[PDB]
Amino acid sequence: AQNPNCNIMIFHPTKEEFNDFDKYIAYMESQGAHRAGLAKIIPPKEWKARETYDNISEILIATPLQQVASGRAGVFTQYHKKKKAMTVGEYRHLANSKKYQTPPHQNFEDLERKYWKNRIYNSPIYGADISGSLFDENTKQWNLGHLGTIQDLLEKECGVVIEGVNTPYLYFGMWKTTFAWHTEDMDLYSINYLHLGEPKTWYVVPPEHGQRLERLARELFPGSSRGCGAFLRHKVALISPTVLKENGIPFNRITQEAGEFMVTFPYGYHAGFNHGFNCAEAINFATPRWIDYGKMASQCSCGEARVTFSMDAFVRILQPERYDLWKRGQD
Ligand SMILES: O=C(O)CNC(=O)C(=O)O
Ligand SMILES: [Mg+2]
Ligand code: NI
Ligand SMILES: [Zn+2]
Repeated sequence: AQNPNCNIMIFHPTKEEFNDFDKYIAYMESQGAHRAGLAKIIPPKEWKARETYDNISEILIATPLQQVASGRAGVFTQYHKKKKAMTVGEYRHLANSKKYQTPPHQNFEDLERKYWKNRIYNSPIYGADISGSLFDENTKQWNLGHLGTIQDLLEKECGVVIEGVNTPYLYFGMWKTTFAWHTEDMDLYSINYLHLGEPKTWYVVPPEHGQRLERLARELFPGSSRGCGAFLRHKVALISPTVLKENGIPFNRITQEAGEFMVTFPYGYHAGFNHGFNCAEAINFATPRWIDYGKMASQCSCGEARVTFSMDAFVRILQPERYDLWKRGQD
C-alpha cells in the first residue's frame, strides 16, 4: 500500500507531464497521494498562469465578509457579517492597513503560533466565492477554467445526461482570514492555485480517518450537532492543531506559497488561514474514483448549508433516497 502513513506529498511535474491533467491526478494517486487528503503540485519552471497581475485592482468584491469568532482560542465558530462592496484595490489597501496587516514574525511557525493564540480577538474581512478566473486564455496546462466538467464525468461514467455547470471562484484574503473544517460539496475534489501574495496554511485529516474528526466535532460543538447531523457542511467550525493532537486526531499541515497548486481529495477534511493579502482561484472536479464517494457523501438538510444550482442533479442521481429531504432544506 503506497503512503501508508498518509503524509502530504509534493510533486514536481515536468513540462511534458503537465499536459494531461487527468493523467497526472491518476499518477499522484498511484503513489498514494490521496491518502493524505491533500497534495502540493509545483508547476514546471517553464509554466506561467498569466503574464502579470498588474491589472487586477478593478475586480469587484460585491459582498466582502467580516469573519467574527465566538468560543475559545482553540475551539471556535465564525459567522460572516456582510460588508459594503469594494474593489480589489480598496481591499488590498485595507489588508495592508495597521488594523489588518500581518504582524512582525520570525518564520511561518511563529506566525502559526500567533494565529492560534490571537485569531478570535480580531475580525478579518474575506473576499470569497467570487465567480471568475485569472488564468490567461492562452494558458493551456492546468488552467482551472478549462477543466473537464463534473457533469461530463458523471455522464461518461454513468451514462446520464444532467443540467449544470462548473466554473472557478476567486478568493481575496488577508491576515487571519479563515477557512473552516469541511469536505467539498458531494465530497468532490478541489484544486486551488495561489495566484499572488502571501501564503496560505492548510490543515488536513486523511480520508480514512474523517469520521474521527466528525466525532470530535460533535463533542466540541454539541448544540450545533443536535441542530444538524452534518453540521460541518455549514463551514463555521474551527479546531486548532493543539486540540486535534490532545484528542488523538490524525492530521497534517503544509504551507502553500504563490505559484503553487493544492489538490484536496474526496472526503479529505481541511481548514486553514491566510498569512496576509493574497488571491487564490479554486474549482471542484471529479474523476472516476470520486463516484463512490459521491454516493456516500453526507448531506445537510437543516437549511443552513445552502449550495449551488448544480448540486441538485448530483443528489438526484447519486442519492435518490435522500433527494426529497435534502431538497426541502434547499427550499
Ligand atoms: O482558499 C480558501 O479560502 C478555501 N479553499 C478551499 O477550501 C479549497 O480550495 O478547497
Ligand atoms: Mg482590474
Ligand atoms: Ni475546500
Ligand atoms: Zn445543516
